[PDB]
Amino acid sequence: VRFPTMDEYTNAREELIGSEQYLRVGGSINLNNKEKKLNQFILREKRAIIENSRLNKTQYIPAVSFFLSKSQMESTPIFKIIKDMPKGAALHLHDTASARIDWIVSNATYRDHVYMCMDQDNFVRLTVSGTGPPANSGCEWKLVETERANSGDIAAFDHWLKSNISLLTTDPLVTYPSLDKVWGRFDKHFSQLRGIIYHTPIRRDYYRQILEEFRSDNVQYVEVRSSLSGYYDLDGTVHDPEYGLQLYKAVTEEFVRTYPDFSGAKIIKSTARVKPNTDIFNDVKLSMDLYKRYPGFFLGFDLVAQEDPNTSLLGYIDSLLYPSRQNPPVSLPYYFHAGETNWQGTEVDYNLVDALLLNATRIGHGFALIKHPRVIELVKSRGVAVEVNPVSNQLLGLVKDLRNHAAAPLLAQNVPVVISSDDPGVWEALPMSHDMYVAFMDLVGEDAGLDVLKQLVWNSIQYSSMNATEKKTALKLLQAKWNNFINDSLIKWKLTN
Amino acid sequence: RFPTMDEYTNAREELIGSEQYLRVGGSINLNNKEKKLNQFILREKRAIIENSRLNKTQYIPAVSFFLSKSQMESTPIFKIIKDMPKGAALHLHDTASARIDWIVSNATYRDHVYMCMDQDNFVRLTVSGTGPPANSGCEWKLVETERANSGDIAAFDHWLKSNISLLTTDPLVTYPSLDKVWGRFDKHFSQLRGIIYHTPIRRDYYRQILEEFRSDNVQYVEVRSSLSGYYDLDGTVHDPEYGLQLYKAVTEEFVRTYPDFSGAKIIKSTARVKPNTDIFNDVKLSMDLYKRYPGFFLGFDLVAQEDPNTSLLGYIDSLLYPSRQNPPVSLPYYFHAGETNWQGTEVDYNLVDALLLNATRIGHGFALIKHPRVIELVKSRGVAVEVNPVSNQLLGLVKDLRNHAAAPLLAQNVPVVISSDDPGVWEALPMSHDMYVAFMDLVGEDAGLDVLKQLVWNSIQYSSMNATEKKTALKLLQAKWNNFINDSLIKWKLTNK
Ligand SMILES: OC[C@H]1O[C@@H](n2cnc3c2N=CNC[C@H]3O)C[C@@H]1O
Ligand SMILES: OC[C@H]1O[C@@H](n2cnc3c2N=CNC[C@H]3O)C[C@@H]1O
Ligand SMILES: *[C@@H]1O[C@H](CO)[C@@H](O)[C@H](O)[C@H]1NC(C)=O
Ligand SMILES: *[C@@H]1O[C@H](CO)[C@@H](O)[C@H](O)[C@H]1NC(C)=O
Ligand SMILES: *[C@@H]1O[C@H](CO)[C@@H](O)[C@H](O)[C@H]1NC(C)=O
Ligand SMILES: *[C@@H]1O[C@H](CO)[C@@H](O)[C@H](O)[C@H]1NC(C)=O
Ligand SMILES: *[C@@H]1O[C@H](CO)[C@@H](O)[C@H](O)[C@H]1NC(C)=O
Ligand SMILES: *[C@@H]1O[C@H](CO)[C@@H](O)[C@H](O)[C@H]1NC(C)=O
Ligand SMILES: *[C@@H]1O[C@H](CO)[C@@H](O)[C@H](O)[C@H]1NC(C)=O
Ligand SMILES: *[C@@H]1O[C@H](CO)[C@@H](O)[C@H](O)[C@H]1NC(C)=O
Ligand SMILES: [Zn+2]
Ligand SMILES: [Zn+2]
Repeated sequence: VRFPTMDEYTNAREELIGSEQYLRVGGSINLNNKEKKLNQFILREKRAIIENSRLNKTQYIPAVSFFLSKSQMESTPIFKIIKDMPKGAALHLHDTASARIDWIVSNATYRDHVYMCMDQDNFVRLTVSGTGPPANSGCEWKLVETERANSGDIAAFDHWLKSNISLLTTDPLVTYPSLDKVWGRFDKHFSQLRGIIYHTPIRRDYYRQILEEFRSDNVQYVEVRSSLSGYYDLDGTVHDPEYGLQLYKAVTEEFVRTYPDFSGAKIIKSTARVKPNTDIFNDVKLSMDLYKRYPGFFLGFDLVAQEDPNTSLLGYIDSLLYPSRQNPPVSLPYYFHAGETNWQGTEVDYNLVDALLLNATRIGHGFALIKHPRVIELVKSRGVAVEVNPVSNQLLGLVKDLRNHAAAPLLAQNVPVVISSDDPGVWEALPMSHDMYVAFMDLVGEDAGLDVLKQLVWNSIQYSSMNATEKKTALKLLQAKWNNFINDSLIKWKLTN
Repeated sequence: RFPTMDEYTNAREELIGSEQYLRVGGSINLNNKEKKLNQFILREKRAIIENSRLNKTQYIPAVSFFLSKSQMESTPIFKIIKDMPKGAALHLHDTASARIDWIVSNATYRDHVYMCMDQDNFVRLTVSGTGPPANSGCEWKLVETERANSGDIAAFDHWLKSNISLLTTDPLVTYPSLDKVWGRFDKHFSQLRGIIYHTPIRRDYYRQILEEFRSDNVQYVEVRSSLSGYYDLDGTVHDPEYGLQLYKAVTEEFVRTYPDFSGAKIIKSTARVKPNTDIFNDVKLSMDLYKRYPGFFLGFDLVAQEDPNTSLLGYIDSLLYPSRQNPPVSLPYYFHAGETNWQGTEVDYNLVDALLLNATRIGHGFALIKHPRVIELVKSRGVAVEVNPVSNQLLGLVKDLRNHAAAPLLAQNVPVVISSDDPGVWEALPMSHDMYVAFMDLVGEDAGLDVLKQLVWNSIQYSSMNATEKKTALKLLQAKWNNFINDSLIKWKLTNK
């Protein structure tokens, strides 16, 4: 008889469950006594919310649309703890989508020579023109200063601007109830801001706001996708990508010199995957040059924009292989968005295969990865971190209930993962705290606590592209931040005995 | 590494080919006729996927069954799957596996059938041969009278159907949460409980299960049944052994009539809301029926909603009782387990106990992909997972069926059988709708006839037939399969490649 007694049964059961706990993300962490006190409180809070949903038969709010869950999570102890927690790094961000829309309204649209119009789809668009109103090509441009002053209600005018630009004004899952409907709205958001946010002094100040906001959410380091290209002055001068990179380099240096508690930033060049291969070839050659001449600030290349209907990595393969085929070879690093799809066995999810054959340093999203066991092997063996952006994946149509997020089985296998926010400005998320909350509450289990948070945070520095000296310094800084957070949390939540 | 495109293509195809060989059906070698049919299926599959992807419209096979049912039935892939022999349906409930239309057109035209509207405004049906039923909570009326007085009998019969089916409206819209749709699902069983437990109706309904499944080219079924409490017009209530004997006689006569049909076996089910002392008695009952009806009575299962009710651990001394006897008794178990979006809770840990208790198959296993060690045990022991895709969508585990958690199981060749669960409740066919959505949503664009053939063979090879019965059933299946291949080549004009 295998289990003659309860003790024989529970011994076997606990060993099996415990063996899976050791295998998941953070499973090898041993919390010290202070960490255990905070962990016990977190786990009591997590069990309370889950058991109420389960036994009282009501929806699990951490997993519903961010439009509904945002205000609810923010009043809770687990959220407040994650808010205070050092996040380490945000490794997957876009430079025109990572600061507050409120700043675009309150700062950028109060500058001289800013114009607005309503397009044929009934969305506001903003731009800058130093030579009077722009040509009225399908849009009647009006000076924002004049429109605001004549609105009859300035605060309502500014609120309307924000409401017309944000994807969280209504619930995207209701208003745009399909992948291509919500991607139409997402694409529209960037068209709305494209004019104003590519004006050079506004772009410079918006990037600085990214750094300020991320530091304020206790993020010490960022790596940012940027097109780098087309920043324009009041007189119409258009700058080249190298200038855009130098501009970001100077903003970053000033910021780190001001704030020694912040590790810094590095940049990935991005190009939209709607362009012809001749354009991508030029951008790959550009990236080769910037990688050689700006090492340790310029990281490499990525292809962005909607993955399902547009060009595959294989569609660009001659350009993407070109650096490795040079004599001598040049190893241009790649950070491909890849597998951001519900499709299986198609050209889209097979981008994951090409991303690994091209030696990607990290993979963006990887939502389809759990359907690809041989790709998982390569991701684990090579230490290619998957950048998991849970709010983005829900709002942009990959999943509804976040407990169905395809990264949960990756985390259970200890696939290397970093959490990031992607485009937090677009849908009014915080730099990291909202995404870290949904990952913690939806993508791991009821009995997964502070060890999971600690591992994800450390992962974001370990799988950053900092060099050895930078990374050693950043990890010492993170450890100091972590110790302060543990001590502060015990006092705040009255857990010291 | 890739000086030319040939070397790049070879590594790409090696990796992709490795995954195709690993997944369900990857080792099958199709003969030349099967290859012709496979080529047409794959051409059809790519055409629908490419249209959704490139023309940016929703992928109908993956939307609510309420929307997709009428759309899929006109397509060649569905028609091929309809003609295809399915082998076996291994996960079925005996009060939910024949048409509601038969309940209306046959059962409610029998003498002594009564109806009432309950406090939630749903029709309930029952039989009373000893006067009208007592008006406890609702006012019972003779259906014969209500129908004759309706002034539109067609509309009256259609109203009965509409008031009982869960597909009258889209359950994802009308009952938009787990516990709302489970409320509706529970209500369905209450609506029919009285009438479907009347012995002659219960006998004839079970016969209709076999007729309908045979008509959908299913040759064998294993069915969950409570067995107990069938009642006569004079009020006699029968015991579980009588119920089992009734089904056995129906099955034997059905197989006599239709030698092209392999037959049926029965699993005793009990709802997991009862006290442990009652489950103990049902285990003892099952031990006795297993001993005295070997080869017709299979074992035991716990059913009803998994999340808010009793866990397997909550019954563990009852479930361990057979193994603890002197000499031990191995009562086979078929647990519904892991039918949940929860992780790290008592609900998904039912999967651990199902393995420790030596379950022969696991029902649903939706949470299994979150449990890497349980996956390896399921694979090494050959414990088939009964995957019920329409059920899991309608009953609230997933919205887009491409996020179904069995897709990553199939990609690793976890042993899986497709079944329909409760096809009569929501107007599905015995197997063809579930096999279509499995084929279109749970495997990839490049997965063809080999996946279908493997799933069909799996349903016999992981059935509870003994080895001799399996050989006989596979001979019959092979003959059906060969006829299906030849017929399909003629029907779809494929004979000349
Ligand atoms: O100007 C920014 C560019 O980046 C795209 N972009 C911004 N966020 C994402 C993008 N692209 C792909 N996947 C979804 C998400 O991760 C939009 C635009 O082309
Ligand atoms: O009388 C039939 C019983 O079976 C349950 N039942 C029927 N179908 C299912 C059930 N239980 C659990 N999971 C969903 C699905 O697989 C309902 C009722 O208690
Ligand atoms: C269910 O809700 C009630 C209040 O409505 C509360 O008393 C009880 O604790 C809840 N149960 C759980 C397990 O949260
Ligand atoms: C906008 O930001 C700039 C740069 O930080 C600052 O100088 C300017 O005063 C701001 N505008 C307003 C209205 O605060
Ligand atoms: C944007 O503003 C216009 C004009 O007020 C309004 O009609 C439209 O609904 C708004 N769109 C969104 C998405 O808020
Ligand atoms: C990828 O990296 C491997 C290991 O360093 C190297 O040998 C190979 O040439 C690289 N391939 C490409 C295409 O860059
Ligand atoms: C998209 O639709 C058009 C007709 O509207 C059709 O001709 C075309 O082939 C479709 N594209 C695909 C890839 O199916
Ligand atoms: C109902 O089924 C029974 C048994 O199969 C049959 O005798 C009877 O004719 C049927 N009733 C109707 C109305 O078809
Ligand atoms: C059932 O019938 C009643 C009475 O006609 C009707 O009001 C109710 O909406 C129906 N319910 C469903 C779920 O169809
Ligand atoms: C499970 O099966 C194994 C192998 O047949 C057997 O040794 C063991 O006793 C069984 N365990 C239980 C709990 O029935
Ligand atoms: Zn992105
Ligand atoms: Zn079931």
